[PDB]
Amino acid sequence: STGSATTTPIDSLDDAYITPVQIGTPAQTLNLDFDTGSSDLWVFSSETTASEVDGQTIYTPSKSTTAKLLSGATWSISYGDGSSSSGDVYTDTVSVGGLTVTGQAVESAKKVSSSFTEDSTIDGLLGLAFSTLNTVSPTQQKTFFDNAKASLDSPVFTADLGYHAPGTYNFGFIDTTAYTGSITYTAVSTKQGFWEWTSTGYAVGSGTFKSTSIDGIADTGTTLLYLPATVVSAYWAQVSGAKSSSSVGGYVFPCSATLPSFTFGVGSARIVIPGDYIDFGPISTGSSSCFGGIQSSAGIGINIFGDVALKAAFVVFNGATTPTLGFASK
Repeated sequence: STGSATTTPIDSLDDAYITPVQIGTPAQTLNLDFDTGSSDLWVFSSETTASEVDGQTIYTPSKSTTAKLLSGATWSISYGDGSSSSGDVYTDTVSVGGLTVTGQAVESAKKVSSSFTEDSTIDGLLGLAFSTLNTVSPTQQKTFFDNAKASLDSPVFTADLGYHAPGTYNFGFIDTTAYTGSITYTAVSTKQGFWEWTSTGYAVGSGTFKSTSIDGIADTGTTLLYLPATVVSAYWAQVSGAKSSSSVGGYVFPCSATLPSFTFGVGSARIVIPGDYIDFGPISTGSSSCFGGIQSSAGIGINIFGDVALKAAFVVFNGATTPTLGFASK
C-alpha cells in the first residue's frame, strides 16, 4: 500500500504545516501537524476542556463506530517550545492520503496549553519519530508509520515541504519526479528516539564550505533551523545590522536586508537554503526588525534541522531495519 497527502502552511510565514487526516467511522477529518520530532498522535476532542478550544476541529469518539477506549491509558507530553497537552486514549481507524491503519492509538486531549488553544489552524499532532518516544502509559503505543510499515510497498515516508506553498507527505514510495539529481543517504542514530544524523558542514552565501560534523535531528515539527552558536554567528555576521537580541529571544535583522543563502552538507552532497527562506518577518506588526530563521541551539541541547532546512530538500525517512535519512535537491 501507499498514501499521499498534501501539506499546507498554516500562515504566510510557514510557521507550521497541516495535513488532513481521517479519523473514525464515519470519517472525521482533522488537520494535523506531522511531527518527525515526536511520537504521539493526539487531537483536540470532545473531551478537551471547553475553555481551551478556540476554533479547532474536534474528534468526537462517541460518534465513531470503530472507536474503542484504551482502558487505563493516559498520555502527557511537553514540547521543546514549552507547550504541552495530556489526556486519555482511544484506538480507531486512521487514514492519511488513502493509507489506512486500523487500531491506531488516537490520544484524546483533555488539556492543552495556551499556545495550542491560540492556534486555531492545528487540530493536533501526528508524530513520526520513533515509537520509543511515545508517551502513552502504562502501555506505550506505536506511531502511524510504525503501524503502517509492514503493509507499505517500501518502509519509508517522504517529506516535501513547500516554501510559501503546499507540499506533500508520501508513505510507502519515493516519487522520483519530486526531486532533481540523486538522493544522498546518511546514517541515523535512533538512540534518542529521533531521526538523528550528522551533517558534514556548511557554507554561508557564496563562501567556502566548512567541513565540520554537526549532529542534529530532522524535525518537521520545528519551524526554524537551530545550529551551534559558532555557525549561527558566522551566518548573521554576513548581514549588515543583524544582532542577537535577548529581549526578542534570538537573532534579528533589518527587514530591508537581502539575506544570504545557507548551505548544509549531506555526505558529499549539498543542500542550499535560499536566503528568502530565512526571513520570518517583523518581530511585531509594523516593526522594521525581522526575525531570523537560523538560530542558536546553545540553549536546547540538540541541533534541529527544522522546516527552514527541510523545505529546501526532498527528504526520505527510511524506516528499514537499519533506518537512514535521504536528502535531494528539488
